[PDB]
Amino acid sequence: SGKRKLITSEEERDPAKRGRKS
Amino acid sequence: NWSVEDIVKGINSNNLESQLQATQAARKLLSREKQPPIDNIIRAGLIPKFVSFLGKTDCSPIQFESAWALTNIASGTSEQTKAVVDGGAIPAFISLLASPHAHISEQAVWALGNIAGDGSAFRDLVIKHGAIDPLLALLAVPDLSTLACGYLRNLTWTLSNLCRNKNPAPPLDAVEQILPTLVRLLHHNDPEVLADSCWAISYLTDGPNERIEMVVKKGVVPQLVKLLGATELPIVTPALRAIGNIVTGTDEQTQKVIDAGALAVFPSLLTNPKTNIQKEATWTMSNITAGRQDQIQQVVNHGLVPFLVGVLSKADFKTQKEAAWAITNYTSGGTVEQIVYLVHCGIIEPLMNLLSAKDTKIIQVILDAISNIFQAAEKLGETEKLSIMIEECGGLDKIEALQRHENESVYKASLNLIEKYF
Repeated sequence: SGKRKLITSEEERDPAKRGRKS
Repeated sequence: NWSVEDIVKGINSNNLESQLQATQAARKLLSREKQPPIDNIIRAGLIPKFVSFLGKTDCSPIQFESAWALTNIASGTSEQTKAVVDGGAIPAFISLLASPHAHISEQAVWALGNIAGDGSAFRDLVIKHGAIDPLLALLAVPDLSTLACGYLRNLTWTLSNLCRNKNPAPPLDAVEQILPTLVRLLHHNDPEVLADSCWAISYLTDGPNERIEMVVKKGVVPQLVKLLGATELPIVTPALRAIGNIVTGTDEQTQKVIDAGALAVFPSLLTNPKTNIQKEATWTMSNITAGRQDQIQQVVNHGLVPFLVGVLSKADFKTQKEAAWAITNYTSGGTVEQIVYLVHCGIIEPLMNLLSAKDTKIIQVILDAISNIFQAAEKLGETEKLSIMIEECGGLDKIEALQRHENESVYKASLNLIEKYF
């Protein structure tokens, strides 16, 4: 009952998308 | 680069070679670093034309150029990704996964990764259009080392986006279908493949304990523990996140992490120069000390209680909050002998110092730990010795002052402590 699952916010997460630059 | 109006003129010419030159020009404009004009390209109505070019099997250059142009539109905001999906791109990209040209199949992998990366709805829509079977087919080789590095990295990243996001989490059957390939990627020797495979496993283990179970039964925990010791921070970070997610589950799932030797890495993790590693390592420790008494005993045996005293004493404040939770869980579940040991290691002074924090939650956590330690001292008849310890390192003044504190639970618990033991 003491387990605490992950909490994240938007600013800490890094983008899921990637553009191709070259 | 060309202007958008000239690109439009070329794409609308109905001359395939003029269209190819214009599409290449659009690709180059969309590839520039500073503010590529995605919205201007969308507003010109070019997405349907680019999607139609994905089908031109006889002109593989325009398939590639359009795939790259659409990849970069779909790498933008959700509205920009939606424009690509609304143009019909999902089935067209899945069809290109079968291309005999590796650079075109790679670009289709990349575009689908951006679409699925937008969120759960487009992730699940890519899955419904049947992307998983042809994606996994690209990796159906006896030794991943025969594939080109950049190709393998893009496939791993796209698969990690099919594992990503919640509300809802990915369909269970899709996870089951992906996991054997993901476990192969988790054993590959390329640092970027390892990092993104570790991130994928971390997403799959962030959720209900049944989701943790599906991953742990594939036998990945030893490999995650190996990666926890890597020198590359981009690998350690997701390996630690995945291990941390796993120990939020059942006591048996937590035991797999301990059995694989994870605790031996924590002297290093709990003193790592990267704040976020210390933070998530202390969070991980706090869920292990929420475990069984025999699991707390392994924390003790590995020498990690001094390291917890250390992070409680000095660390970034977010790490100190995780340390306070680790102590409250330890003292809630531990034996009297384990709690005596915690005090002998020096927990009282740094615990009392944190009562000065202007953070209501950590105060409540610390007051809970203090109450738990007093309950151990009652069974030994040594509550007086503990009261003295708390007063000599300045704790009585802080608890006494927390009686006049605003929050309900704070002044209640602090009144109780003084009335009973001071």
